Order: sequence, then structure tokens, then C-alpha cells
Amino acid sequence: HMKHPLMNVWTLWYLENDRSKSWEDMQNEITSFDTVEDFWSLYNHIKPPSEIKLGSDYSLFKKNIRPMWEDAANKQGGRWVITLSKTDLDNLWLDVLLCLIGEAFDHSDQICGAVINIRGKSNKISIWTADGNNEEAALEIGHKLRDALRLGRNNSLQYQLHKDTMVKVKSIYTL
Amino acid sequence: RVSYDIEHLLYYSMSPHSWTLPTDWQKMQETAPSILRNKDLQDESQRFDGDKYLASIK
Ligand SMILES: C[n+]1cn([C@@H]2O[C@H](COP(=O)(O)OP(=O)(O)OP(=O)(O)OC[C@H]3O[C@@H](n4cnc5c(=O)[nH]c(N)nc54)[C@H](O)[C@@H]3O)[C@@H](O)[C@H]2O)c2nc(N)[nH]c(=O)c21
Ligand SMILES: [Cl-]
Repeated sequence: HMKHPLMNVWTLWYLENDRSKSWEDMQNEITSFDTVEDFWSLYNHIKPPSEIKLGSDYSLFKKNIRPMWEDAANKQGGRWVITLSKTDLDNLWLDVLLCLIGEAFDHSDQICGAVINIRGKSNKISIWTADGNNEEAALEIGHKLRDALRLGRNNSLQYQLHKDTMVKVKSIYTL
Repeated sequence: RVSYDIEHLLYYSMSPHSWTLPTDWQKMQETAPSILRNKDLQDESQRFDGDKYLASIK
């Protein structure tokens, strides 16, 4: 007991690299947590992004929201994409996780989750939001990220609608 | 709003409860063994150091 409660319940998903399954089937629900200490409990006992296989993902989403386009919470939504050192990547991922659970965003209801893609060429870190046409919320979330993650002008920050993504990229907001 | 800044989140990382195994550890071992680490609680050599992580930022 005596653990510090979080505002929301979060679920960690692990996209496995298994071509014998469809993409949706690859999504493995690891566990959920709703206190700060339980988050660190999970974090201290799962491998950082820089240590897991290529083609796999880590996704942290609010309870009852799946990390996929099909989920009702994401249908009308989009993502702030950050295009990308092992230490640099792990720490950036952690800082995003701490922004989420710490509720650093004023438009909290618009937050769905965050996804980190681990690929051979490069690695993406994305923050998914509920309504892509809600520019006020999207921009506010965008500014919090750039400020919190201390993103320099070196790297870019672009918002992409899920509908434009699945049709194969158009970025409607940039910061 | 129930919120926490990075300072406090990092501080709570050095609690004992932040090192003990997750509740679903058994099921995690059964469904996703490839991503698990630090299985020996006696060894905290690779435990996350929040105080240093906070100090490293300046
Ligand atoms: C988020 N999402 C992804 N897929 C699925 O995963 C692929 C890679 O995504 P991705 O998110 O890894 O994209 P990128 O690598 O950045 O580039 P991107 O341009 O999107 O990647 C295309 C490349 O990925 C290859 N690819 C196709 N299926 C997969 C897969 O299951 N896993 C991986 N790692 N690569 C795949 C494909 O052959 C091509 O070379 C997408 O193309 C969707 O099929 C989803 N499917 C459903 N139903 N719902 C979703 O919400 C969803
Ligand atoms: Cl606080």
C-alpha cells in the first residue's frame, strides 16, 4: 500500500515479430498498472527498447484502448511522430512514458497512448491522440512534448492522421 | 487533476515497491519471456537509478 495513485489506468502492449499471425494478433497485452511505484516495478523488469528485436513495438495506452487504428478511440485520431544512440532512445521513450502517466498534458482526455517502433533503418516514437481535427488539443499536446522532451530544433515533430497513414506521408501540423 | 512532474516520478522510483515484481509476473513469463529482465531481486546492479537520472538533467 501507500503507493502513489495515477489519474488513469495504463496498459503496456508488446507487438511480437511473428509472421505466422496477422498484425493485430501480434499485439500482446503484458499488464496494467495505476500507481507510480507499479510503473517502475514494470519498467525495472522489462527490457528497454534498445534491447528488443527489430520489428517489435512497445505501446503504452489507457485501459480499454488498443494501440490500433480500428479502436473507436483512434478512428478519428492521429499521432505526433518523432523521427530518430541506445541511451538516447531509451531515455526519450522513458520521458514520454513519464509525461503520460504524470498527466503533463492539459487535454488529458485527448491522450490515447504512445508507441515506439523499433526498425532496422530508424526508430519512431509516436504519441497518439483521439481527435485529429481538434487542432487546439493536438497543438497543446505537441508543445508539451517539445518542452518536456527538450527536443532541439535538430529533430522534427509532425502530426499525422491515422486515415492518411493507412492509405499510405501527409503531416497536417508541424512544430 | 492527479498529476506528477518528472522530479517526483523519478523520486518514487527508489521505493522498495518500485523494484518488486509486477503482479502478473507469472503470466508475463508464460506469454512474453523474451522481454523480461532483472529476474533476481537480490541483484540490483541493473536497477534504474532515479536520483542519478534526475541529477544528470541540468
Ligand atoms: C499501426 N498499425 C500498423 N499496422 C500494419 O503494420 C504495418 C507496418 O506498420 P508500422 O506502424 O510499423 O509502420 P512503419 O514501419 O513506420 O511504415 P509503413 O509504411 O507503415 O510499413 C510498411 C512496411 O511494413 C511491412 N509490414 C507489413 N505488415 C507488417 C507487420 O505486421 N509488422 C512489421 N514489423 N512490418 C510489417 C510491409 O511489408 C512494408 O514493407 C502497416 O503497413 C500495417 O499493415 C496496422 N494494421 C492494423 N490493422 N491496424 C493498425 O493500427 C496498424
Ligand atoms: Cl508533483
